[PDB]
Formats: sequence, C-alpha cells, structure tokens
Amino acid sequence: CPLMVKVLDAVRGSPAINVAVHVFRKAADDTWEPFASGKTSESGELHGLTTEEEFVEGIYKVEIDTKSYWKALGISPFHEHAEVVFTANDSPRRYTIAALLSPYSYSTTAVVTN
Amino acid sequence: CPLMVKVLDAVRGSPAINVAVHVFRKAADDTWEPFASGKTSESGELHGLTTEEEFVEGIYKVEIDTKSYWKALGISPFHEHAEVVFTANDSGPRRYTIAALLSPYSYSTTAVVTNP
Amino acid sequence: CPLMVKVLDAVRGSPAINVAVHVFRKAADDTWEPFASGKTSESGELHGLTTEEEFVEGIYKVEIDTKSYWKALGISPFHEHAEVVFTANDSGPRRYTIAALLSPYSYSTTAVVTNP
Amino acid sequence: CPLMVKVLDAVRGSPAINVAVHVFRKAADDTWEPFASGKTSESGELHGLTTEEEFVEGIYKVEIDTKSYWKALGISPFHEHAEVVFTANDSPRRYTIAALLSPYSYSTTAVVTN
Ligand SMILES: O=C(O)Cc1ccccc1Nc1c(Cl)cccc1Cl
Ligand SMILES: O=C(O)Cc1ccccc1Nc1c(Cl)cccc1Cl
Repeated sequence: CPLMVKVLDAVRGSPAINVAVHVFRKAADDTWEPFASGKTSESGELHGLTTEEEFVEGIYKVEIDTKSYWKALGISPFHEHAEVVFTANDSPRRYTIAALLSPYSYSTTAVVTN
Repeated sequence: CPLMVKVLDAVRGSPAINVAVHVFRKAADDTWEPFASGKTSESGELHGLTTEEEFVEGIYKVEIDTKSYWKALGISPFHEHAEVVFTANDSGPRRYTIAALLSPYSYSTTAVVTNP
Repeated sequence: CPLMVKVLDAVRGSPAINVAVHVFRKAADDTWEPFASGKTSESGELHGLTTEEEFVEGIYKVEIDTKSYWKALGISPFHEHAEVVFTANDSGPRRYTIAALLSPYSYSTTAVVTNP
Repeated sequence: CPLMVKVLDAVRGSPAINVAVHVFRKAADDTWEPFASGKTSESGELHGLTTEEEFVEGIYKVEIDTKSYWKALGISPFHEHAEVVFTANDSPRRYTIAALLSPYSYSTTAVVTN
C-alpha cells in the first residue's frame, strides 16, 4: 500500500468516519486527472487507493471532502475541502497523509517510511 | 482590509517572510480565475490583497507557496503549496484572516472570521 | 512587551476570549513559583504580563486554562490545560509570543521569538 | 492497552523514534506521581504503558521529552518538553495521545475509541 489517508476529528476526538477522499494526478497539460477515491473507514483510515505499479513519480492532490463531513454532524464549516498537494518521489515511500479536522481549521502531515 | 494572510515558521520560531500567495476565485464556468497575489512581509503578514467592493460572494482558493519558501532556504519540503478553499461573503461582507503554520512535512491552517 | 500570548478558537473561527493564563518560573529548589497571570482580551491576546527587568533567564511554564474556556461554553474538552514549558532569555533578552490554537480534543502551540 | 502514545516528526515527516515519555498521575495532595514511562519505538509508538486495572479515573500528565529528541538531531528546540494533561473518565476509552513535533511548535490530539 503506497498511499494511505488518515482523517481525525478534533472536536469529538475520534476517527473521522465516512469522509470522501479524492486523489488526482497532475497531467502534462497541468489539469487534475482523477486517480483514486474512497470513503474513510470506522478507523478513519483509507487504504488500497493505488498500487506500487501505478503510483509513479509525479504531483498528486489529495482532496478531503471536509465540508460534507461537518454538514452531516450539523456543524457549519469554513473550508470547501482540505487539499494536500505533493510530489511522489522514488528517491522513502509508504506515504501516510494524515489530517486533523476542526470546523475552521485543519492540519495535515506526511508520514513517509520504508 | 477584508482578506489577509499570516504565516509562521515552526522550525525557526519566526514569521515566514517572502512567502508568495496566489488567490483565485471560482468563475461561472467552474474554472479558477486569478483574483489577487502578494508576498508576506517581515512580520509574515500579507495585507491589501483586495478591496471590500471587489471581494464579492464566491468560492475562493488561497494558495500559499510553501515549497518555494522552504526551497529558498535549502530545505526539501513535502508539499507543493498549502491550499485554503472556502466560500466567502455568503451572508454579507466579512473580514477573513487566513493563518498558516509551516513545517517541512506538515502545515496547519485556520480562519479568523469577523463581522466588521 | 517581552512575553505575550495569543489564542484562537478552531471551532468558532474566532479569537479565544477570556482564556485564563497562569505563568510560572522554576525556582532554585526546582518548584514552580507563580510568575504572572492574566486573561485574553476580545482579540484573544494577553499583554502586560511582565516587564523586561522581571523577565530574567529561567525555565518558564505557560499554563493556558483551556478546560475552563470550553466549559464556560458548554463543551466538555479533553485537556485540563495547555502547558508550554521553555527556557527564556538564556542568550540575552528576547521577546516571546506564545500562540495557541484550540479544539475540544486538540491544540497546537507555537513560539515566535524575536531579538528586540 | 488503555493508553497509547504516538509521536511524529514534522521536519523529517517520520515517526519520532526513541523519545522518552513519562506519565504521571495526580495525587490527592496535588503532586505528580510517577505512573509509567518508556521510549517510542521505530514506529514512533509507545504501547503497554499501563493496564485497564491500574488506569483508574483521575488526572494524568503525559510528558514528552522533546528537547532531548531535537538535541540528538542537532537542532535547537524551543520547548523543555510537551505536556498533555487530561482526565481519564469511565463514561469511550482506549486513549491514543498523538503529538506532532517541530523545533518551535507542537500539536497534540486525543483519539478516544471503543
Ligand atoms: O496529522 C496532523 O497534522 C494532525 C495531528 C496533530 C497532532 C498530533 C497528531 C496528528 N496527526 C496524526 C495522528 Cl492524530 C495520528 C497518526 C498520525 C498523525 Cl500525522
Ligand atoms: O495558524 C494556524 O492555523 C496554526 C497555529 C498553531 C499554533 C499557534 C498559532 C497558530 N496560528 C496563529 C498565527 Cl499563524 C498567528 C497568530 C496567532 C495564531 Cl494562534
């Protein structure tokens, strides 16, 4: 599993469950190409987005549909989503994209390991 | 000032100086139209991006050029740039402060929204 | 102003107002001696805690009373209070801004350190 | 495992390895009593600090020795440590205390689950 997403709720102190995540790859013409997607599990985790064979070097965008998440909890959010844009690089790389969510704030970190 | 950006450096314990910022607005046709751009000052702040008249209701994207910043300092960062996307002024004019705290492999961003 | 505190609310997208702050200094005998205290204003800022003369070299603890804050608003938070412990002024006098961003189950804190 | 600590490095984008963690319980006389301790593993994780039988309701402090961590990497840190003070409460509770570290900044979150 080369690319994993982890999403947490800073208001309830829990995994953020059933959050839609869309991954895009940057094409040669600079448009964003749909690459992979899913919903976070009960652990707030999203696995099996892609394989090592497909996950070539390039610029990727991970879009976390945070607005819909806060809406379903009855809370008015600030952001449309959270966007994590980065270059995948063969020179470590099991990528964990973690995001902590608040109504008016989010943080994201990359955990890159062998 | 209706839209302002503040950036801090979590490695140096300092304002993030000379950080390029590009602001876009979602157009009728769903494309990101260039709206405003600037660079953070010595205080890590960016003011005078727009006016109260030009800053109408819409979906805005604030792109903080974090990679260029860390690179300009001999650090190879994870992110290309931090992207803050939000609907602004949908219940009348508000004033927005987009705050960001930067580490090479992490950032957090928060919004301060006040009613003038 | 050599020591200042700024607090934001990540739930409301606002300054955290009326947040109690207690500052302690490590004494010769290793105990935490009361140093200064105050409350954040409408801007979420706390100034005038100490002077440049009183703020000598030492290990300081800034206690931001986050539980009291969230409780005063009908939210049951995780943390009792955020604790920022640091050595100050060990290479001559500096000015410190302790910044904190609060969520019910999370906070981040950063330091802005400037040479006057 | 009622209490788990996870520590990450925001500069290198990795688990923070070999970080000393000390847990204290608040005594009736308001002093901090040594409760449990350890070093974070290669995954930046610390498990088996305590058991359900011992982890009774009360105020606990998790002290993360961040200064020593940054020193060993040759980096001058701001904080003496990171302190996470909280009440353990029987009314969820598998507690994960997560901390993300930078030289002049840290964030911490509680992930509390059933
Ligand atoms: O991911 C973030 O940036 C938010 C954050 C803040 C404080 C402590 C931990 C985390 N994230 C986090 C968590 Cl809560 C668990 C596993 C891995 C990570 Cl990166
Ligand atoms: O800016 C953010 O979103 C994160 C953050 C984390 C910890 C401490 C401060 C901040 N932000 C922040 C900033 Cl960038 C300026 C003034 C006051 C604050 Cl609280």
